[PDB]
Amino acid sequence: MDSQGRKVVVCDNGTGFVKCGYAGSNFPEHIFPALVGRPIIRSTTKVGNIEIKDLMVGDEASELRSMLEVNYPMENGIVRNWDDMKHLWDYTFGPEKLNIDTRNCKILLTEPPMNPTKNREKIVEVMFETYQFSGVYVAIQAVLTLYAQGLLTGVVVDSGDGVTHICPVYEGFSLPHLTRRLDIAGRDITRYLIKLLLLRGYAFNHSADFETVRMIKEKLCYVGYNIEQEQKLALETTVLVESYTLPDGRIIKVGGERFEAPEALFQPHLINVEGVGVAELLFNTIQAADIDTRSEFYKHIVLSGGSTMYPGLPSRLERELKQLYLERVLKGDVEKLSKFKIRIEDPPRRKHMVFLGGAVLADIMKDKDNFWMTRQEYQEKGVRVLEKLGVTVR
Amino acid sequence: MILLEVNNRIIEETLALKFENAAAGNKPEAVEVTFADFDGVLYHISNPNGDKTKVMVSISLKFYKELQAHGADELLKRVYGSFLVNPESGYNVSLLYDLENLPASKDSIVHQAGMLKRNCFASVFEKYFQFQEEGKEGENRAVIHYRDDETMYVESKKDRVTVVFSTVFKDDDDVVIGKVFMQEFKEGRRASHTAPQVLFSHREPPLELKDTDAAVGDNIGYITFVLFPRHTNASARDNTINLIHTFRDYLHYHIKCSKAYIHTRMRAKTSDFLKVLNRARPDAEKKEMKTITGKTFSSR
Ligand SMILES: Nc1ncnc2c1ncn2[C@@H]1O[C@H](COP(=O)(O)OP(=O)(O)O)[C@@H](O)[C@H]1O
Ligand SMILES: [Mg+2]
Repeated sequence: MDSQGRKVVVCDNGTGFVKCGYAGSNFPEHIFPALVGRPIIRSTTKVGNIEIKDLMVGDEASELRSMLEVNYPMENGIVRNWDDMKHLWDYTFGPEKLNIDTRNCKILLTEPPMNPTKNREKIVEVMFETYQFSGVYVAIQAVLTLYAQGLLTGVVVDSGDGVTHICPVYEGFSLPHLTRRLDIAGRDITRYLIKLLLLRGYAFNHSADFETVRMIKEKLCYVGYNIEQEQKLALETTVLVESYTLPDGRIIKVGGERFEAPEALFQPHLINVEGVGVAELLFNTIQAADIDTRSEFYKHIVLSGGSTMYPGLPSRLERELKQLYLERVLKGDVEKLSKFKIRIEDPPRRKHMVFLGGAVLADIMKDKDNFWMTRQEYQEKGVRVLEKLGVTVR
Repeated sequence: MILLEVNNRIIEETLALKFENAAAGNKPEAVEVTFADFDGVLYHISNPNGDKTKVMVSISLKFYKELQAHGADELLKRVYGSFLVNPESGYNVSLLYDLENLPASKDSIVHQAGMLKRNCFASVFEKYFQFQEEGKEGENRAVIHYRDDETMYVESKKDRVTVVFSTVFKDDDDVVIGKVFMQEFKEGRRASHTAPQVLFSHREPPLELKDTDAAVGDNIGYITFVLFPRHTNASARDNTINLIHTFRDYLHYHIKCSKAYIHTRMRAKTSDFLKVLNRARPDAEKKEMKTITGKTFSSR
């Protein structure tokens, strides 16, 4: 809250999850999946006691998914469905969530980098015409991550549910020519896990079963460390088989899949994506920077996003980077490798770094009038008010 | 199936189909079917020079030279009549059926066309049956190269016919199981009061193979049948020829079914060991009753 009583809300609006709260807070006040469901009848499910409205949104639309057809309003960071997104935002600022009068509040929104501009333009238009907010700012995600960590230099590897992006920043100066954006994240990993499980005889073909497979990938799956050793474990031993109880009651068994579904981040060719993994992409991003910044970029690799919470992802990333550095910088001199100093900063609450950075930035800039895009500027200019941020649109 | 059969199924099927198509009055269609059989035999049913009215069935054997000897075509001629024609280039025997001059009862000629290999073998083999029936001692004794590394030494005397199989298997597992399957082959004469004298040897070759070029070695087994005039008479020589012809293939067949037999006993013992392991899993105190599918019970 600023000196005018106008609450300063911070809303992350992720492809796979909304994390909303107030400025200066230390934890997101509400974290709920971003999906909108509509009631349907199914010949295999029977419920007759829980009141199901004609439109469930967010948390209740996920816990009650057995009796709904759910769909995400976002995808790859690009809003595919605008009506469902407006419903999700009505629910976010509604009574059974953050309860605010949007006529007298400021909001801090985010957006991935290298995203179509019509998306941000329409989001600002919606925020100024539908909810009629008194102030809107659209910050960069890596900048917010470096705000939350408390740094001014580092290469943010932000891998959310919808999209992975690597953004380096040096001494506070953004290098926008090194921003890389790989389109593999939690959702593609979930789809790959669905494929692998279908190889075992389980069929998850409905809209609700996607959340079941998501909750499986979150509990069981993990990123391997020495993929040859993990394959030897999966092919020779039987210590990787683990059982999971679906909501209906069925018991499925997940084995080698545990380390094959999240491997599609380091070996994209498994899911028919022609490129390089997140480790090789990080190394190429670094080695594309000037010589005088590489040595500091190697020491401040900041992980963020939920999809980097796989057990053993920091260590595997570090091992991959060390191998790449040994082969392609030292050209094979093992003696010098012990001098190479990486530091993959994986904070414990790295699943909400963007929100914490937004909270810090809003707590800093709540009481200014040259930072926020004011509603009057919108009514006067239109979608040109975005030029305040540094993104030039006419 | 215990005993291997002597008639080929593809020949019978193809010729019966062609004869049904011709007898109904339909126009004949092209045919070009090449295939194989046991002992490296190669069949080819085709048309001579694109003539869709004639069907020529040719066969290439491994006893190439023994069938060209004088008198080795008496049985083939006798059984096939005018169907026997000159061999097709690259093959050894060739029948030629004209789809417009087919006699009635088309079942007999097809039943005798499916046994082309058996008849080529019995034609080069009844020579010694006759050499023994006519009461002549010291008649010609030869070595039929019925395979490429194994041989069948046939000899005809005044009172007997000796057949010595020199046999060897290709795979190591097959060799190890074949040693047993051939050692235990003299224990068969306890199943019938009239069975030819069978002798097995793998230490040294018999004294019949010391003037001849039958395959010998330290990895080969020798199985000697002594067919007496109660197994080679003019009434029970068909069965004898069938058995002496399909003996090696039958032994190979049953060697390869012995493994699929043993696998069942191994699965049984695996389950029996799993039941001994099961004593280590502590019995649960309460189990949730599920459905045929595996979902929660949904009721008491
Ligand atoms: N502990 C975990 N391990 C692996 N994957 C996870 C984990 N937690 C979340 N995810 C995946 O990442 C997504 C959540 O990440 P998040 O950063 O909240 O995405 P968003 O970009 O929507 O904010 C989920 O949809 C899920 O598929
Ligand atoms: Mg995010």
